[PDB]
Formats: sequence, structure tokens, C-alpha cells
Amino acid sequence: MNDRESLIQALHHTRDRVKDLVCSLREDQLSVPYHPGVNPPVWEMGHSTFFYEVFVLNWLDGTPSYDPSMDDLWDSFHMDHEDRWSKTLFPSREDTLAYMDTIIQRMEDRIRNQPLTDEALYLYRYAIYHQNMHVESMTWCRQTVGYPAPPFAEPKGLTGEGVDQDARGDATIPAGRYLIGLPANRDSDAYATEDFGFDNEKPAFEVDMPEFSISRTLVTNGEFQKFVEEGGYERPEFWSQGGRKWLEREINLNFGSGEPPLMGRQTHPFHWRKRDGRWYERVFDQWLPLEPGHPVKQISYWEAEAFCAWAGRRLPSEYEWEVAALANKPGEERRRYPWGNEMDPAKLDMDQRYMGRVPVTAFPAGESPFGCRQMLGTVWEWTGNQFMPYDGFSVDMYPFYSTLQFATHKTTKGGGCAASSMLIRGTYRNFYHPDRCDVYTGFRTCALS
Ligand SMILES: [Fe+3]
Ligand code: NA
Repeated sequence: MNDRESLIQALHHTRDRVKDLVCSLREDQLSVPYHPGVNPPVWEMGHSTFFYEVFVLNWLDGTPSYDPSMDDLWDSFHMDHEDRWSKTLFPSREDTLAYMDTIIQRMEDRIRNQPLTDEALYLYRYAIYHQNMHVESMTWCRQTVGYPAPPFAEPKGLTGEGVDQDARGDATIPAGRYLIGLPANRDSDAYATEDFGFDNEKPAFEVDMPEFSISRTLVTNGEFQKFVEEGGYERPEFWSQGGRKWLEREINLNFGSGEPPLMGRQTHPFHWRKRDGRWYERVFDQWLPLEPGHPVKQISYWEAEAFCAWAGRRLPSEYEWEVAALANKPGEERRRYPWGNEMDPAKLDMDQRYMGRVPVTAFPAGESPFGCRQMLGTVWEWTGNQFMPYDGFSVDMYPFYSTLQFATHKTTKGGGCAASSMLIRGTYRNFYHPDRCDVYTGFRTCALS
């Protein structure tokens, strides 16, 4: 993203995604069932538009807000979760949509009629990417509450490709010194272009990495089935202290199913169910069959932890992951994507299309330098580190972005089927709480020592 055209086109694609997400719903559906990981769809439209007004329009020009009264109800730090479900505090779908279209145009007008300063470019890209972050959240809200799939989605998956080849195997990464992260904004003149990144990715550093071997494929449903069948969820030997506790919790196992509440402990991935001997998976409003060569998704950090124990494998660190995905070494050329530094949306399962139902050996054009496949895309891969600041951290213009979720969260890397590709990078770092089954998470195993 440098050209105004790319920005403007990205602005438009984003607005459509939000509009398609809210208007494809009926009035009786606009109020979503309460869940700690979902938000009301109209609020996400308003909140994601407010960001433009705050960190682009007012930031650079001093312009006032569309409606100053809502300046505290759109803010995420102030407006608490539970009181977001109000019907008297917030405007209607009709007005909120108009708000968006206005600010979108106001954004387009500035991008066109005001200098392309590196400052503007940076803020332009930040604000857009933020809305895409809420496009993902809105998409998994449907899965959580059990609503129909988004109109722009092909949840059935990649049909025909189904042909898991022999690419399955491990890749021994040679030991040596490798480069992890992005330059700091103050040290680069491409901070808005070729060195763009959030605070969590900066400042860069070098690491002397020991040799290791990571699976070129993700863990598939079939493999996880054996762990379940061998009694994994009932053999506490494989689970850790948090895992054991997670396992001993009572939950409505029928959430987002349309069926009455059924409270109990988890014995299989939350979204799995056995029907007359056949494993099935809830895909929004439809229970489809569980293809075996597809990757296991919507699992917890604990669930993966136990599998790695039962399988005699281990989880990678985020620095192993980045090495194995980009293979950037100090002094040599640098890549942002495993294939290179140019983004083709066709080399990865992203942008809310196949939504994870892809064979784990597919997308060979996105092969990592060490053979690793489907690194960037499909699901967010669990790592074994805790989200912590890189040594040298500097808060961003929006300082709550990463600071609010340190230590309590685990670093996940890669990209989600529900996440827009325009914001992904090998350096990118996401942060999810280990107890979560609602986000599009996955994992691959690394070899033991
Ligand atoms: Fe936000
Ligand atoms: Na991935």
C-alpha cells in the first residue's frame, strides 16, 4: 500500500464488508446473544468508524466529530462490554450506516486532496487496518452466536483440491543468527511504507537460534481425532495446571446451536459433535462433516498443549516461527511474506472466503523458504511464548493497542481465514487468551530434543 488507488480501493472493500455484515441481518438478529467474546454488530460499525475521526481526521486537521455526544460511547477503553447492548444509548442501523458513508467519503477526500505525507500514509493505513480487525471480530461473532454465514463467504471450503500430498514432514532449520522484527519508526524513513508495523513488531533484533525441526503442515482433524479417541480429555497426565483447571469447568456445550442449554465439561473440541458414529463440525448455521485432511481449528492453547504431550512433540516459539517462515538473516535481503514482499491474495486462506476448510498441504505458492506450507493464513497458530514487549518497546500513537494485553495473553502468529490479508506480515503478532475456543486458532508441532 503506497498508491492512493490502493488505499482508496482498500477503503471501499472494507466499507462493503461491514455493510454486508450488518444489512444481511434481520432486525430481530441485530441484538446478538450475550457472549464475552462477541460485540453488537452495529457498535462495531460505529466504533471502527470513530477511529478514523480520532486518529486521522481530527489528528491532522482538527475537524470536529460528526456527533460529539457519541465521543465517549464509541471509545473502547471507556464504553464497557455489558452496557454496549443498549437500545437507547446508540443510534440505529440506518443512522450508523450514514455515519460510516460520511466518514468514508471524508477519508477519500483527504487521501485525494491533501499531500501524501508519510504521517498521513501511516495514519491512513493504521485506521483502515483497524476496521479490518473489526471485520474479523464481526465474522466470528456469527459463528459464536450461531447466525448464518456472511454473504461474502464460501464456508464449504476448497473443493476438488482435496489431495493431501507427501509434502507432510519436518524441516530442520539450520542453526545460526537470524533477524526478528521490524525497524523502529524513528530509525527508518520507510516507517510508513516498506517498514510499516505496529509497536509489537518493533524494534528489530538478532538472535542466535539453535537448529530445530518444525512440521511443514498444520495438525489435521484426523490426527486430533486419535488424541480424543485415546482418551486425551480424560487422561490428566497430558494436561498442565491451567489445562486441568480449564478442563474442569462447566459450560453450556450447546451455545450457538439453537438448542436449549446443556451444561457440562469439555470432552472434544467445542465445535465438534459425533452423529451416529461420524464426527461433525458446526459451520455457522449448518452441521457439516469433519473432513480429515483439513486443519483442526477453534481449539484452546490447553487442547494443543495436551496433544503435543500425547504426541511427543512441542509447540514452537514465536522466534522459531518467524525464522521458519521468512528466513531473514542480518545483512541479507528481507522478506515480509514467506513467498517474498508482494501480496497476492490467492496464496493464502484469508479475506473471509474458504474459512479454514482447506487441505493442510494446499497453497504451495506460499511455501516458506524451508518448505513450511500455509504458514501465513488459514488459522492463528499458537506459540509457546507469552505476549511481552520486544526489548526497546515504544508505544504507538494509539498507546493501548498492545499494552492492554501483555502477559495475560499468548502470542499467536500467522493469519486467520477471517482476517484481511492487507494487514498480515511474517513479523505481525496477535494476542489471545489461552482459554479461548471462539477465535480461529490452530497450531503446528515442532520436534522435540
Ligand atoms: Fe477497536
Ligand atoms: Na497459519
